[PDB]
Amino acid sequence: KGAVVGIDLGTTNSCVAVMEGKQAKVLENAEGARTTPSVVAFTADGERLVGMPAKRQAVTNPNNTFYATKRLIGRRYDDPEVQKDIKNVPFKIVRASNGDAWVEAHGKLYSPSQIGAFVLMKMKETAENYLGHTAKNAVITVPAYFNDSQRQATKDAGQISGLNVLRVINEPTAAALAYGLDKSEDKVIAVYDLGGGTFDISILEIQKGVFEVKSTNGDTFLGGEDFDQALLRHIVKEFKRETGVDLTKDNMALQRVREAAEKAKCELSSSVQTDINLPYLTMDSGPKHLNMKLTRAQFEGIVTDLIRRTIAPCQKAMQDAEVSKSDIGEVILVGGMTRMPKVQQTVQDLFGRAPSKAVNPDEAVAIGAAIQGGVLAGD
Ligand SMILES: C#CCNc1ncnc2c1ncn2[C@H]1O[C@H](COP(=O)(O)OP(=O)(O)O)[C@@H](O)[C@H]1O
Ligand SMILES: [Mg+2]
Repeated sequence: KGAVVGIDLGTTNSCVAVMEGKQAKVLENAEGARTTPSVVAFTADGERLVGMPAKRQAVTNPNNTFYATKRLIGRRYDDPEVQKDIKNVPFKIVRASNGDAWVEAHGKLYSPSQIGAFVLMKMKETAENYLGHTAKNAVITVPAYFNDSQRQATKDAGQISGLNVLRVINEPTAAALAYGLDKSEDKVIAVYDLGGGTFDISILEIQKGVFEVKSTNGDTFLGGEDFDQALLRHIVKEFKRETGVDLTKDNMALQRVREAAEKAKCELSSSVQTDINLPYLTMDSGPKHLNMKLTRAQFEGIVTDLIRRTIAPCQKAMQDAEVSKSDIGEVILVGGMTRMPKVQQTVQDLFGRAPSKAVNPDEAVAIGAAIQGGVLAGD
């Protein structure tokens, strides 16, 4: 019947694709972007913002901007992960009536499934533009370590947006599907997944097309957003030095700096030097214009410990898989952050092999979701 959309409901960003003919097609939203920030915010008047609009005010509206709620979905408030999330995020996380971990803004409570549903709502609108009719059936990916309550709460997010979630599949298997590993006779796979919010490493074994997850590790609090924050703190400090003006108390300026830091980071994936240029950042004797040259080497030095924190979970995951570098047939990169050359060289060093880059790492999981969806559609 109707095509089945595949949605990567991501910690930081989300992506939707659908089978068109013999290949999956990634769909772009109304803003022209092929991914959508998994961000939901409520302004002082109570209007709701989703995606890029919410992201663009995250720093000036920290109390009422929900982000990385995938860290809460399907979790009890007393889960140590939730308590760790409370220490790391500024919006209010609260204990629901059933002891579940919920969020709160302006006196109103929301479950993480409701926040996810708002994101999925947007994913659905994006898909329906392309399809020309209502999207009924959905395949949504989840991390391999998600337990039953976390899978169920992701399905319920889908239902809230009107989607019949025909199946939930693990993100590293979805990515492997995007790479055609579905027909592998005997092959061990490493899936290195550095997203905007979280880091995952998974060791998969494929035998006659059967996927087994042999080990899982990572750091739920290591993502590209931390690379951006570390570049922000370095910018704030160099500014306080050259000008004597301290930006930390200036959320309007910090929002500009966070935007600049993420832009600069991404340019350095492709060139060795980039310019941070923020005219009239502060009007402190007169205006002060921020203008810094940032090199790849400097940025690599600023984020060194962040990249290195991916090494020990990977070695741990090979130990738990009773696998060695030699036994790993292929390493696949997932997440935007793996676009960074130093990250790719760190992956190379870990697994003794050039990682595969054949599939856009931002989009591989959504693509695999769509492939699974086409299978379910019989096509
Ligand atoms: C070549 C080149 C330049 N291209 C890039 N260079 C560095 N970073 C990039 C990036 N294009 C996206 N990014 C992102 O990586 C994180 C989100 O990735 P993500 O997988 O979608 O997040 P989630 O899975 O958690 O939802 C986020 O920091 C953002 O900079
Ligand atoms: Mg990712």
